[PDB]
Amino acid sequence: GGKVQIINK
Amino acid sequence: GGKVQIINK
Amino acid sequence: GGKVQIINK
Amino acid sequence: GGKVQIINK
Amino acid sequence: GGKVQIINK
Amino acid sequence: GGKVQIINK
Amino acid sequence: GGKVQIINK
Amino acid sequence: GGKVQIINK
Amino acid sequence: GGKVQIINK
Amino acid sequence: GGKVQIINK
Amino acid sequence: GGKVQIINK
Amino acid sequence: GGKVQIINK
Amino acid sequence: GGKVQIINK
Amino acid sequence: GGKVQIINK
Amino acid sequence: GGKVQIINK
Amino acid sequence: GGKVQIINK
Amino acid sequence: GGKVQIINK
Amino acid sequence: GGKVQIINK
Amino acid sequence: GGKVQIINK
Amino acid sequence: GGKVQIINK
Amino acid sequence: TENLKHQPGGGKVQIINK
Amino acid sequence: TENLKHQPGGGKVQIINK
Amino acid sequence: TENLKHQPGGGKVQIINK
Amino acid sequence: TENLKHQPGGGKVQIINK
Amino acid sequence: TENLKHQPGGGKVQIINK
Amino acid sequence: TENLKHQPGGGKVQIINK
Amino acid sequence: TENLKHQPGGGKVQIINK
Amino acid sequence: TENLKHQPGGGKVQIINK
Amino acid sequence: GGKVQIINK
Amino acid sequence: GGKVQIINK
Amino acid sequence: GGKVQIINK
Amino acid sequence: GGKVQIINK
Amino acid sequence: GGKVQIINK
Amino acid sequence: GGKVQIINK
Amino acid sequence: GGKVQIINK
Amino acid sequence: GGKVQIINK
Amino acid sequence: GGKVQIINK
Amino acid sequence: GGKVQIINK
Amino acid sequence: GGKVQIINK
Amino acid sequence: GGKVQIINK
Amino acid sequence: GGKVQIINK
Amino acid sequence: GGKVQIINK
Amino acid sequence: GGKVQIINK
Amino acid sequence: GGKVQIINK
Amino acid sequence: GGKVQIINK
Amino acid sequence: GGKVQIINK
Amino acid sequence: GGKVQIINK
Amino acid sequence: GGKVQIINK
Repeated sequence: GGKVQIINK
Repeated sequence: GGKVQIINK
Repeated sequence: GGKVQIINK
Repeated sequence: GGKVQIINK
Repeated sequence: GGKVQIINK
Repeated sequence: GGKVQIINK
Repeated sequence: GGKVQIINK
Repeated sequence: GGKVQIINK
Repeated sequence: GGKVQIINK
Repeated sequence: GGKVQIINK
Repeated sequence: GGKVQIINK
Repeated sequence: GGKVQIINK
Repeated sequence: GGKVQIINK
Repeated sequence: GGKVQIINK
Repeated sequence: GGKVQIINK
Repeated sequence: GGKVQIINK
Repeated sequence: GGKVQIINK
Repeated sequence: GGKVQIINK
Repeated sequence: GGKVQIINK
Repeated sequence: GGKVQIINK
Repeated sequence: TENLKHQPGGGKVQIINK
Repeated sequence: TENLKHQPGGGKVQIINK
Repeated sequence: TENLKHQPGGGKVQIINK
Repeated sequence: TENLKHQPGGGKVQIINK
Repeated sequence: TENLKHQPGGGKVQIINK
Repeated sequence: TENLKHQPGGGKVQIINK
Repeated sequence: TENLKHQPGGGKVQIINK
Repeated sequence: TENLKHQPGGGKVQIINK
Repeated sequence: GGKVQIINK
Repeated sequence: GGKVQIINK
Repeated sequence: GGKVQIINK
Repeated sequence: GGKVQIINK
Repeated sequence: GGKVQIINK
Repeated sequence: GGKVQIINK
Repeated sequence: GGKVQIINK
Repeated sequence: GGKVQIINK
Repeated sequence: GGKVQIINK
Repeated sequence: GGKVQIINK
Repeated sequence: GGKVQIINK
Repeated sequence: GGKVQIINK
Repeated sequence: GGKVQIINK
Repeated sequence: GGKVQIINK
Repeated sequence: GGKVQIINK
Repeated sequence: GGKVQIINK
Repeated sequence: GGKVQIINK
Repeated sequence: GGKVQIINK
Repeated sequence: GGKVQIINK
Repeated sequence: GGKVQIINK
């Protein structure tokens, strides 16, 4: 069911 | 059911 | 049922 | 039923 | 005053 | 005031 | 005030 | 105020 | 100096 | 100096 | 100086 | 100087 | 002088 | 001089 | 002098 | 002087 | 059948 | 059958 | 059958 | 059957 | 017949953080 | 007949962070 | 016959971060 | 006959970050 | 800080004499 | 910091004498 | 920082004498 | 930082004498 | 059913 | 069913 | 069923 | 079923 | 100066 | 100065 | 100065 | 000065 | 037929 | 037929 | 027919 | 027919 | 005086 | 005086 | 005086 | 005095 | 006519 | 006529 | 007529 | 007429 992973810095 | 992981700094 | 984990600093 | 864990500092 | 609402289920 | 709403299910 | 809404399912 | 909406499923 | 990790919600 | 990890909700 | 990792939601 | 990793949502 | 944050999971 | 935070889980 | 953040998962 | 961020997963 | 997070030195 | 995250030195 | 993330030194 | 991410030194 | 010897003890560690 | 010897102990580590 | 010897212990590490 | 010897231990590492 | 740790054990040994 | 760690063990040995 | 780590073990050995 | 790590083991050896 | 003479010094 | 004489010094 | 004489010095 | 004489010095 | 017979198994 | 017979297995 | 018979297996 | 018989296997 | 070890000094 | 080891000094 | 090892000094 | 090793000093 | 030893078997 | 040793078997 | 040794078998 | 050794078998 | 003198000084 | 002198100084 | 002198200084 | 002198200084 989706795997959304976000890296922002 | 989704696994959303977020890293922001 | 989702596992959402968030790290922000 | 979800496991939401948050670390912010 | 903005209505800051967060829900962690 | 902006309505900041976040939902972590 | 903009309605910032994020949903992490 | 722009309606910033993001959905992570 | 000094690191400052504020997070204005 | 000195690190300051405020979090204004 | 000093690193500043603010995150305005 | 000093690195500044702001993220204005 | 020495400031270090170390997070793992 | 020495300031260090270490979190794991 | 020394500032270092180290994250792994 | 020394500032370093290291992320792996 | 569930989630598990371990840190073993 | 589930998710698992380990950090072994 | 699920997702898994490991960091082994 | 799922996703997996490993870092082995 | 069956010699079994085990050292599955978690690692040994010295830490220094300051 | 069966000699089994095991050292599956997690690693040993010295840390320094400051 | 059956000699089995094992060292599947996770690595050993020295760290320095400052 | 059966001699089995194993070193499938994860690598050893020294780190320096500063 | 003098953090010391020794393991000068006489070694582990499993013998069999049939 | 003097972080020391020795493993001068006499070695592990599994013998068989049939 | 003097981070030291020795493994001068006498070595692992598995013998068989049939 | 003096990060040292030695492995002057006597070596691993598996013998067989039939 | 064999015979073993072990002399060590 | 063999015979073993081991002399070590 | 053999015979072994091992002399080491 | 053989015979072994090992002399090392 | 001295006869020594050390055997370590 | 000294006779030595060290055997390490 | 000295007779030495070291064997390391 | 000295007779030495080192064998390392 | 007997591992016979007999000495005749 | 007997590993015979007999000495006649 | 016997590994015969007999000495006649 | 016997690995015969006999000495006659 | 000196030393001496015999494994005569 | 001196030393001496015999494995005469 | 000196040393001497014999594997005469 | 000197040293000497014989593997006479 | 057996004259066996064994002297181990 | 056996004259066996064995001297192991 | 056996004259065997074995001297191992 | 056996005259065997074996001297191993």
